[PDB]
Amino acid sequence: PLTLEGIKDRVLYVLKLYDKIDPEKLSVNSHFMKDLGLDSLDQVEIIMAMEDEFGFEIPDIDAEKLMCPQEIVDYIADKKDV
Amino acid sequence: TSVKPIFSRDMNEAKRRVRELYRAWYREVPNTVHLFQLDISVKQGRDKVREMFKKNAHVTDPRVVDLLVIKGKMELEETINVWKQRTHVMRFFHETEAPRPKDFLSKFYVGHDP
Amino acid sequence: TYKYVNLREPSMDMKSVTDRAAQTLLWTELIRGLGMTLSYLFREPATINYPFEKGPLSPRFRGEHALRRYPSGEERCIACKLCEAVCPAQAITIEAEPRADGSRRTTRYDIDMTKCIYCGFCQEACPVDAIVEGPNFEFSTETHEELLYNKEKLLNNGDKWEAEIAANIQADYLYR
Amino acid sequence: VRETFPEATIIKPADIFGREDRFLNYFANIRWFGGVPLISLGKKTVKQPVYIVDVTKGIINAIKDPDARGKTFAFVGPNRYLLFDLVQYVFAVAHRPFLPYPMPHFAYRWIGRLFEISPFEPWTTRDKVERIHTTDRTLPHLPGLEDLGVQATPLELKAIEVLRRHRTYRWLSSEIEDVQPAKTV
Amino acid sequence: ASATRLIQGLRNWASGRDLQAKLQLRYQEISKRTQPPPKLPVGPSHRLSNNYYCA
Amino acid sequence: MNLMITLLTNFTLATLLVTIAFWLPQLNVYSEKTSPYECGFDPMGSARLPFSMKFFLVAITFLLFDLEIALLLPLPWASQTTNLNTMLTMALLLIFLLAVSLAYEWTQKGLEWTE
Amino acid sequence: SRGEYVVAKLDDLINWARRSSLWPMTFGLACCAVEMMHMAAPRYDMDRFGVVFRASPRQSDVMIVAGTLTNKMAPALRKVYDQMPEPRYVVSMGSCANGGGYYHYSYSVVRGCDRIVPVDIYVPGCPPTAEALLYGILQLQKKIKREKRLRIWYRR
Amino acid sequence: MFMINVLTLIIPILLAVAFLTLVERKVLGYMQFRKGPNVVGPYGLLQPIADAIKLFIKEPLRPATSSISMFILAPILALTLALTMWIPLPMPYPLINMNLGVLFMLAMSSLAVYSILWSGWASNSKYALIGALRAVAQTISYEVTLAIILLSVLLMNGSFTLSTLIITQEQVWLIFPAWPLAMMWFISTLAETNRAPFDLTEGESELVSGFNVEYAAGPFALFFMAEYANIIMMNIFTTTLFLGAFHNPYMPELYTINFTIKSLLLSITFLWIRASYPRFRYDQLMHLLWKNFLPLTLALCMWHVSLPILLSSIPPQT
Amino acid sequence: VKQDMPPVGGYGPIDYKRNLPRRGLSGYSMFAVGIGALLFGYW
Ligand SMILES: CCCCCCCCCCCCCCCCCC(=O)OC[C@H](COP(=O)([O-])OCC[N+](C)(C)C)OC(=O)CCCCCCCCCCCCCCCCC
Ligand SMILES: CCCCCCCCCCCCCCCCCC(=O)OC[C@H](COP(=O)(O)OCCN)OC(=O)CCCCCCCCCCCCCCCCC
Ligand SMILES: CCCCCCCCCCCCCCCCCC(=O)OC[C@H](COP(=O)(O)OCCN)OC(=O)CCCCCCCCCCCCCCCCC
Ligand SMILES: CCCCCCCCCCCCCCCCCC(=O)OC[C@H](COP(=O)(O)OCCN)OC(=O)CCCCCCCCCCCCCCCCC
Ligand SMILES: CCCCCCCCCCC1=C(C)C(=O)C(OC)=C(OC)C1=O
Ligand SMILES: CCCCCCCCCCC1=C(C)C(=O)C(OC)=C(OC)C1=O
Ligand code: SF4
Ligand code: SF4
Ligand code: SF4
Repeated sequence: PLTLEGIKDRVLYVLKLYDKIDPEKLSVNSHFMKDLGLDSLDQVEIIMAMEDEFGFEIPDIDAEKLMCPQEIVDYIADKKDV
Repeated sequence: TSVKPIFSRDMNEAKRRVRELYRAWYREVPNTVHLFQLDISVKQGRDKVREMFKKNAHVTDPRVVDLLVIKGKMELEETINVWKQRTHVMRFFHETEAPRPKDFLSKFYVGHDP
Repeated sequence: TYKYVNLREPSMDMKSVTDRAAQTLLWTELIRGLGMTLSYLFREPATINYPFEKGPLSPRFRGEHALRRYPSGEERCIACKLCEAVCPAQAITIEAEPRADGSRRTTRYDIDMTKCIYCGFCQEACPVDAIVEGPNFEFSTETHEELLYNKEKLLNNGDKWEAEIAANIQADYLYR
Repeated sequence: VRETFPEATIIKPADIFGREDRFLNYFANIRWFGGVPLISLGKKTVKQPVYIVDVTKGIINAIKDPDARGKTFAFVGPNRYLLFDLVQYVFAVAHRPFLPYPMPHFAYRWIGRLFEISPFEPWTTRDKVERIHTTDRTLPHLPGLEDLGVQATPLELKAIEVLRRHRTYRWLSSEIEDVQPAKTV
Repeated sequence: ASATRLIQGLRNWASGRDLQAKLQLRYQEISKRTQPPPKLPVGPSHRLSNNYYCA
Repeated sequence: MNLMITLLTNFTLATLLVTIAFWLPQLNVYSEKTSPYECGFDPMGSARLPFSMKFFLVAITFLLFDLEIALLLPLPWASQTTNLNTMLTMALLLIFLLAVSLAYEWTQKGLEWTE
Repeated sequence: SRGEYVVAKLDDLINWARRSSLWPMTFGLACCAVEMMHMAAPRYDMDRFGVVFRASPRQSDVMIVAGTLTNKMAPALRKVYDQMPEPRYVVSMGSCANGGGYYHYSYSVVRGCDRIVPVDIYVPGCPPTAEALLYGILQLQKKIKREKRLRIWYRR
Repeated sequence: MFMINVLTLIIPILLAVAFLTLVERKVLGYMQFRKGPNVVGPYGLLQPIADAIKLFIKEPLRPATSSISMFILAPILALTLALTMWIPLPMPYPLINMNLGVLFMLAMSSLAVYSILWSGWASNSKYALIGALRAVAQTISYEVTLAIILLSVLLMNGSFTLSTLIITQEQVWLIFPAWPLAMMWFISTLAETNRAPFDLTEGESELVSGFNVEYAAGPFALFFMAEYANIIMMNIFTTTLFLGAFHNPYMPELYTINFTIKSLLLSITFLWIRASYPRFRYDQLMHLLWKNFLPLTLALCMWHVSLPILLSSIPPQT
Repeated sequence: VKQDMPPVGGYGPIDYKRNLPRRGLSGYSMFAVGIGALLFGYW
C-alpha cells in the first residue's frame, strides 16, 4: 500500500493464488477473457479476491473495466497515494 | 414489442444486477457452510453457486433476468436468515438421486424415455 | 340491535369504593374462582370407562367401509363405478368384466382407506346399496398396507358387520 | 461359502467407516478411557478405510453385474494410512487432546479381557485389539470398487460427517477444511 | 343427579348457582335412541300437472 | 456433625439417582437427537448472545434492598434490650429509609421496565 | 431356566412402566388435533390411562402425528421426532398422516408421515373419532406390552 | 442411630412426592370435570410407580451444546437442596434442631434458585435461557418480601427457632394476629415455588418447558420431584408459621397427625389454585411483589416491631 | 307426514343473559371481621 511495486507484486500474488489462472501465462498486461480464457464470474471473484486482499469496496462500474493486472494496479494506485 | 421493464432498461443494468448477486452469494457461501454446519467444502458450495448461475446463462431478455435476480435475492434472504434448513441448502446437491442414463444405449436399456 | 360490551362506569360513592377496595385487598373474585373450581371438584365427571363404555353414536355414523349382499348370497355391486366417480379423494379403484354367468360384476374393488375422507358420498351414490360405510371405527392397524382394502376385505367387512349394517339402513333409509 | 455356493460374490471390505460404525467412533471414544493407547505407537500397522456408501454402491453394483458372479472383490478406500496418524486425524477432526502412549502387546490384551467380562455389548475385547493392530493387506489381484464403477471416497470428505458428534460446543461448528490431513503411505 | 344433598348443597353454595336445575350430564330426559319411522314431505315440483321444467 | 452427615446423604442419593439414570437405559446417540431444541427448525445463532435485561434498575436496587434484611433482621433480638425507645426510633428510621428509597424509586419510574 | 424367568418378569415390568406412562407431546397439525384435544377432553379422558402431554420432545414418549404433513414442515417433523429419546413411538392419526389423505395428489403434501418417521400405529379416519384415537393409543399400549427387549438381550 | 433417622426422613418425603404427583393429577382432574388416573393401579394408586420407573429407563440425552458439568450438577443440586430443607422443620421434633432454622430455610431457598438457573444456562438453548432469566426476575421479586414477612411474623416468636414457634402458638394460631402477613406469605411461597399463577419458569404456553426443556428423562425427574418436595416442605413451613398445632410432650403423634392434615389441606390448596387461575406475565409478578406487597410489608414491619413494645408483649428469646 | 318439528306450543323460554348473582358480604363487614380477628390475636 506504500509503493506501487508492493501493490503490483501483491496483485500478482493473489492472482497466482487464484487457481483457475495458470501462473505460467500470467503477465502484468495479460487479459482475462481472451488471453487467460476466463468467465466473467472468474473476473468477478478476482475482484472479490482483491477486496479480500486490499480491503476497500470496489464498485461495479469501475471493476468491469479491470481486464488486466496492470489496470488493477493502476486503479488501486488511483484510489491511493503512491 | 414496447414492453414495461421490471428493473433493467437493457442488458447492461441486468448484467450489473446478476454480477452483484453473484458477489453476494460468493460472500455468503462460507457463512452458509459454517452455521448450517454443512459437510461440504467452501469451494464445493461456491462451485454449486457457479453451476446455478451458469444454468441460466443463455437468457437474452432483460425482464427474465430481472426476475432471476429477484428470485436469487429471495433465496439469498432465505439463506442469510436461517429460514432454510440443512435440507433446503443441500437440495441443490442432488445427492440421493442416481446418475440418470445419459447416452442412447443405457436409456434404451432402462426404459422408454427419450 | 347492538350492545356495548364493557362500557360501564363504576360508582363513586364511598360505599362502592370501599366495596371495590375490599375486593382488591381481600381478593373476592379470586375466592369466586376458587369456589367455582371447588364446585366442580364435587361433581360426577363425564369420563366414560372406555373400552367398557362407548361414546354414543347414531345410525348415520360413517366408519369402516363394507360391501353388502342381497338376502340370497349374491353381492350387490354391479360395477357401475359411481362410487369412484364421486369419490372426492379417488380412493376407490374398480376393474370389471362379465363373470362366468354373464353378470356385470367387479374383479377389482379397492378402497384406499388412507386416501378415504369418510364423507360417505360412495354410500349415497351407490344405486344398489352395495358399498356402505358401516359402524366400525375401531380398526386401527399396525402397518400402512393393512389399510388398503381390496374386494375380499370389503366383502368380509360386509359379512362381518351385516347384522348391524342392515339394521342401521333399516333405521335410516327413509331419510335418504 | 465359496465351496457350498460356487457362484457367490464374496466381498472384502477393509475397515468400514460411517456414522454408526465401530471404527472412527471407537477411535473417538478413547478420550474417555485415557490417552488412546496403541501397540508400538500404532506406527507398525497400515490401514486403508473404506466409506460405507462406497461399500453399499459396491454391493448393489455387484447385484446388477452378471460378471460379478463367482468373483472375489476387495473394497478398500483410496488412501492407505498408518494407524498413528489415522488416530491423530480422528482426534484432530474432533479437536480433542491427542496424547498417545505405547502400551505393550501383553498388557493391552489384559485391558481387552477387562471390558469383555460385561454381559452387555462390550466396549472392547482382545479380538478388537488384534484387529485394530492388524495391517490392511494389499491384494492387487482381486477386483475392487473401481471394477464395479464405484469411485472410492477418501476419509477427508466424510470424517467431519462421522466425527462432528464427538466435538464439544467450543469447537463444534468448525469446518471440513480447518484441519491438516493425515499422512498417506 | 346421584349426589347427596350435603354435597349438593355445598356444590350449590360454592358455585353460587342452582346446579340440579341445570345439569350438564344427560339422563332420561333426552330423546330415545329408537324412533318411529318418518314420513318425509315432498317438494313443490312433486306434481303431476302444470309442472313443466322450463316454467 | 449431624449436618454434614445429612448433607452428604442428600447429595449422595441425589447423585446416585443420576448415575443410575445415565448408566441404566440404552442409548442411541447420533448428532441430531442432541441438537438444540428450537421447536423443530434449526436455531438462528447461539443462545450465548446477549439477552438484554429490561429489569436492570430493579436488579441493582434488589442488591440495595437485600442488605436491609441483613440490617432489619436483628429486630427480634433488638427488642430484648434495656434502651428500648432508642431501639424503636432507630428501627422505624430504618424501615422509613427503605420506604423513602422505594418511594423515590417509584416516582422516577425506576420500577418500570425499559422499552 | 431361572434367568429366562427373571428377564421375562423384568420385561413385564419395563413394558408395564412404559405403556402405563405414555407421555405424548403437544403436537398437532390440522383437524385431527381438534379431535385429539377431544381425546384429552373429559369424556374420553386420556389422563386416566396415564396419557398426558409434555410439550418438550425430550420428555415425551409418543408423537401423535395428528393432521396433514406438508412439505414445508416435514424437516420440522423429522427434527422433533429425532429430539425424542428412545424408546419413542409414532401414532399416525387421520388419513393425511397415514397416506396423504384428501390432499394425496397435491404438490405440497407428504403422502403419509411414514415417508418421514417410522410409524407404529395407523389410526384411520377423517378425522378418526376421539374414541378411535383412544383405541389406537390402547392398541399401542398392547404393542408395548408384548415387547421382548430383555428376553432378546438374554438370548443374543 | 442418626443415619436411620435421616433415611426415615428423606425416603418417605420422596414417597410423599411420588403420591403428590397422583394427588395432583386426580384433584386436577376432578376440578376439570374429568377423572385423574384410575387404570394403572386401583384408582390410580400405582401410577407414580410407573412414572418413576419410566423416567429412569428412558435415554438421558445430554445435548451437544450443553456445558455438561453444570448440566449434570443442576438436578443434583436441585434434589439435594430439596431434601435438605426438611431438616429444621419441627415434626414436633426437627431432624437437626437449629437455633436459626428460619435463616437456614431462607438461605437454602436462595441457593435452590441456582438449580433452575444453571440448568437454564448450561442447557445451551434459547427457551432455557428465557426460563432462567425469568427465574432471575422472579427471585428478585419474591426475595424482597420473603424475608420481611418472615421477619414480621417472628417478632411475635422471639427468635428464628422453628421449634419455639410451637410454643409461640400454644394459645392462638399466629394467623389470627398476622393474617395480612399470612395471606401475603402464602402468595410469596406460591411465587417462590414456581407454582401457578406464578409458573413463569416452566412456562408451558410462553416457553415450551423453560429451563428443563433440554432435560430428558432421568435428570428431568430430579427437577420435578425437587419442585414437589419444595411445595410439601413449603406448606409444612407455612403450617408451622401460621397454623401451629397442639403439642403434647408425651404424645407427639397428635401434633404429627395435626400438622400433617393441615399441610395436606394447604397442598390441596396449591393444587386448587393451580387449577383455577390464568398465569401472570412475569413483569406483573414484579409489579406485584414490589409495588403492592412490599409497601404494605414495610408498613406491617413497622407495626410488628412497635406492637410488642406497645403492649409489653415482646416474646422471650429463650 | 312425520318430521322433526317443534311442538305445537313451541319450546320453552331459554335463558341467554348474564347471571353473576352478586354474592358475598360488603366491604365494611369484611374489614370489621379482619380487624376483629387482629384484635383477638393481639390480645
Ligand atoms: C397461609 C394461609 C392462607 C392465607 C390466605 C391465602 C389463601 C387464599 C389465596 C387465594 C388465591 C390467590 C392466588 C394468587 C393471586 C395473585 C393476585 C393477588 O393476590 O394480588 C394481590 C392484590 C393486588 O391487587 P391489584 O393487582 O388489583 O392492584 C392494582 C394495583 N394498581 C392500582 C397499582 C394497578 O392485592 C394486594 O396486593 C393486597 C395484599 C393483601 C392485603 C392485606 C391487607 C390487610 C388489611 C390491612 C388493614 C386495612 C385497613 C387500614 C388500616 C386500618 C387501621 C385502623
Ligand atoms: C407518616 C406515616 C408513615 C409514612 C412513611 C412510611 C410508609 C410505609 C409504606 C411504604 C411505601 C413505600 C412506597 C410508597 C410510594 C408512594 C409514592 C407513589 O407511588 O406515588 C404514586 C402514586 C400514584 O401512582 P402513579 O404515579 O399513577 O403510578 C403509575 C403506576 N401505578 O401516588 C399515590 O397513590 C398517592 C400517594 C400519597 C397519598 C396517600 C394518602 C394516604 C392517607 C392515609 C391516611 C393518613 C396516613 C398518615 C400519613 C400521611 C398521608 C398524607
Ligand atoms: C406408606 C405407604 C406407601 C404405599 C406405596 C404403595 C401404594 C400402592 C400399594 C399397592 C396397591 C395395589 C397394587 C396391585 C398390583 C396389581 C395386582 C394384580 O392383580 O396384579 C395382577 C398381575 C398379573 O397377574 P395375572 O397372572 O395376570 O392374574 C390373573 C388373575 N386371575 O400380577 C402382578 O402385577 C404381579 C404381582 C405384583 C405385585 C406388586 C404389588 C405392589 C407393590 C408396591 C410397592 C410398595 C409396597 C408397600 C411397601 C411398604 C409397606 C410394606
Ligand atoms: C460446585 C457446586 C457445588 C457442588 C456441591 C454442593 C454441596 C451441597 C451444597 C448445599 C449445602 C451448603 C451448606 C452450607 C453451610 C450450611 C450451614 C448450616 O446449615 O448452618 C445452619 C445451622 C445453624 O444452627 P446453629 O444456630 O449453629 O445451631 C447450633 C448451635 N446451637 O448450623 C448448624 O446447625 C451447625 C451444624 C454444623 C455446621 C458445619 C459447618 C458448615 C459445613 C459446610 C460444608 C460445605 C458447604 C459447601 C457449600 C457449597 C455451596 C454451593
Ligand atoms: C392441555 C389440553 C390439551 C391440549 C392438546 C394440544 C395438542 C396439540 C394440538 C395442536 C394445536 C394447538 C396447540 C392449538 O393451540 C390449537 O388452537 C386451538 C390448535 O388448533 C388450530 C391445534 O391444532
Ligand atoms: C418417586 C418420584 C416419582 C416422580 C414422578 C415424576 C413424573 C410424573 C409427572 C406427572 C405429571 C404431573 C404430576 C403434573 O403436575 C403435570 O402437570 C399437569 C403433568 O403433565 C404435564 C404430569 O405429567
Ligand atoms: S367415504 Fe368418501 S372418500 Fe371414502 S371411499 Fe367413500 S366417497 Fe371416497
Ligand atoms: S356405486 Fe355401488 S354398484 Fe356401482 S360400482 Fe360402486 S359399489 Fe358397485
Ligand atoms: S385426515 Fe382429514 S380431517 Fe384428519 S386432519 Fe387430515 S384433513 Fe383434517
